[PDB]
Amino acid sequence: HHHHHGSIMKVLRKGDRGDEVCQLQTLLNLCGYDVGKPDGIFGNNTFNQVVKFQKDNCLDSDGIVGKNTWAELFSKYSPPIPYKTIPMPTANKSRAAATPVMNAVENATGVRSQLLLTFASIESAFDYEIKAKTSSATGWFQFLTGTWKTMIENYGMKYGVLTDPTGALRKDPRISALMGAELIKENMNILRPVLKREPTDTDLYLAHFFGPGAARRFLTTGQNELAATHFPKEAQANPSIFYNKDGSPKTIQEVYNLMDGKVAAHRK
Ligand SMILES: CC(=O)N[C@@H]1[C@@H](O)[C@H](O[C@@H]2O[C@H](CO)[C@@H](O[C@@H]3O[C@H](CO)[C@@H](O[C@@H]4O[C@H](CO)[C@@H](O)[C@H](O)[C@H]4NC(C)=O)[C@H](O)[C@H]3NC(C)=O)[C@H](O)[C@H]2NC(C)=O)[C@@H](CO)O[C@H]1O
Ligand code: NI
Repeated sequence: HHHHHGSIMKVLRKGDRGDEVCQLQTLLNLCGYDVGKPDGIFGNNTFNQVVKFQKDNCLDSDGIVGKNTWAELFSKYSPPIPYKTIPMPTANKSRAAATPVMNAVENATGVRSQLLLTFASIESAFDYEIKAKTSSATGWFQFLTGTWKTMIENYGMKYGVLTDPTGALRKDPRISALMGAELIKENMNILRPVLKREPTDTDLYLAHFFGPGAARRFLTTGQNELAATHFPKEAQANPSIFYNKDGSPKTIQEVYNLMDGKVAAHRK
């Protein structure tokens, strides 16, 4: 039930801090119990609201959030942007069919449709049902199974999606775009501070493909430097882009231009 999901949630209590407290705080708000802006610190305000929430619902009201309380939150919260508001595309594997979808996600998330259209194009040639034969990667945004979960747990409620054990929602174009936009926003906030410029589609794609931490180090690591030297992991994992045909290591500049090149093929 919602009980099994609440069952795997972290058992919280006053004093705790992190993503869980933040999710707790948000659900509280979305349930009518305001605890102010979600800051990730389980303090007094959150504690009181929890107790009161537990009392209003006949739950062991000691202030501790366990299976039953999580279950009650997933049941009473009201999504501020239910995903059904985002239309399904009238066809899979179709750029023209995904546009209206991306336009809706732009209005809902802020992220520009063109950027969304590019990503979907470079990741699944618009097949929102595709599953990479090489890894977890699935759907329009080729979400891995891991990051998808973390994405669904911190933003799902925002669009009315609590759990997705199978991670099967990645096959849903709507929720894929929504989560895609949220990931892009996360990443465009990590980058602008370091890149004295608005992160570009390629900057952003680099974070999407290699992760933000690495993209960060990379977008700031000396043009003529030997990438493989600074990104052994990625180089080993994607030698085709980090190594020349003869096996010599490419420079940072070359790798960048190759990537920008791959992105350049799915733009407007
Ligand atoms: C070998 C190969 O080519 N495989 C491809 C996959 O790698 C690729 O999937 C993407 O893979 C990267 C790295 O494996 C992965 O990166 C993770 O990204 C998340 C979020 O961007 C990072 O977590 C964030 O970290 C910051 C701090 O740096 C936090 O502030 C933020 O809150 C965190 N948010 C989340 C979501 O947790 C991870 O640190 C980072 N991990 C690593 C090791 O770098 C991407 O998430 C994967 N992208 C997707 C869409 O799944 C896949 C798709 O492009 O294609 C494969 O072929
Ligand atoms: Ni409980």
